[PDB]
Amino acid sequence: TECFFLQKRLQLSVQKPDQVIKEDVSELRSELQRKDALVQKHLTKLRHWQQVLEDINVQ
Amino acid sequence: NERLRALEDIEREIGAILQNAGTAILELSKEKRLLDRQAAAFTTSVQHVEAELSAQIRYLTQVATGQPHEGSSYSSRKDCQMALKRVDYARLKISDVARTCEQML
Repeated sequence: TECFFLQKRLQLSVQKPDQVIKEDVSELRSELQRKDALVQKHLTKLRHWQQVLEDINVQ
Repeated sequence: NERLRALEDIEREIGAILQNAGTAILELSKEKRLLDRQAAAFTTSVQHVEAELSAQIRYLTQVATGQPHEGSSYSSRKDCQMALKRVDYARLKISDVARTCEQML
């Protein structure tokens, strides 16, 4: 079944690369969204830790 | 700790005893009530101040030979200074990373 799916993939790529281009664009968009979300989470955690250090360094 | 407050109270009591002796002498020499009791209280307070001064002077005399209690925990002071410096450097690096992230987004 896997080989049948891969043969279908070959025939589709040689018959219609626009679908492959659209899929690549969608994957790139999803990767960009995931990277932005991870960066936002890291920034939130870093700001929380910065406030924690500023409140704890009162000595 | 308590010896400092004791000496301060002894000095305040000596001052109060001097003031009470002066006031009692004034009231007794003004004209001729409570002058006798005032003079008695003044003499008693003066004797108490003298006894407290003598007791404080007759202290255990801890060292009287050299500089005592040498070493004021300088190692702990330096350790705390280094910890504060570490915290400051961590804060600076975190602020730099936050600025980089803000420039990214």
